[PDB]
Amino acid sequence: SGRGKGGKGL
Amino acid sequence: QLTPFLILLRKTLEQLQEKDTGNIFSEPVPLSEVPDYLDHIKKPMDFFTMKQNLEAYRYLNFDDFEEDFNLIVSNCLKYNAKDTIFYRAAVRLREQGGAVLRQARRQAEKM
Amino acid sequence: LTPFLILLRKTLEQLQEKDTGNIFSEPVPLSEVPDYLDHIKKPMDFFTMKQNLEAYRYLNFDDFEEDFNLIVSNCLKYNAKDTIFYRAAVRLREQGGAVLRQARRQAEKM
Repeated sequence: SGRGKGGKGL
Repeated sequence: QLTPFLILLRKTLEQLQEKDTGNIFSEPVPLSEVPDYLDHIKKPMDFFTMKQNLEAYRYLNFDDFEEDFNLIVSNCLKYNAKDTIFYRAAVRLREQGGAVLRQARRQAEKM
Repeated sequence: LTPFLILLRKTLEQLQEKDTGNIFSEPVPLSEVPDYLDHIKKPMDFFTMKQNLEAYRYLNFDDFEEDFNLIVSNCLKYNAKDTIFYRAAVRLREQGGAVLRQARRQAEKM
């Protein structure tokens, strides 16, 4: 996986 | 009626929250914005719901109060990926909360 | 404007309807996800599919299906399992694979 998009849900 | 035990749980609830600067756990995870949350988490919990419960006389012993705190942490570890702000915060909260709960239970069981 | 192009248009809108959160509506935002292209060789999303469609680049159904499958596989690859994105792609695999099955039957008559 990459770093990720973060956040919680949308 | 307002008891010494309720007063102690109020204080304890506030101590658990001082450890949470981002107010990550202050209110329910917002289901509008997190529409998959209930597909993975059976019983959501957060500090405001705990305060509602406390003030409505639903924590008449220490175990039931600790159970809901522990749910805040375990739900967060379960829902979120490890490499996240939220999962890291729940690991830290486990650590810091475990200690606050240890001393509060000692006080409670003398009542 | 062929029966085939008309069919792919309809099919694409049906696939989009499966994505209620519009997670796959547009390219993953590279300004928010700066390492996306270090992992994903061929990004895809429904708006790019619409551009391809309207520019006559879907000669056949296999090429269209290949791009849909990329939307899903890219998302499973990039994201951790326990994310809204990954979970949504797993649901889209199922619900979108079914849309494609019915559309393919129609395409193969043309």
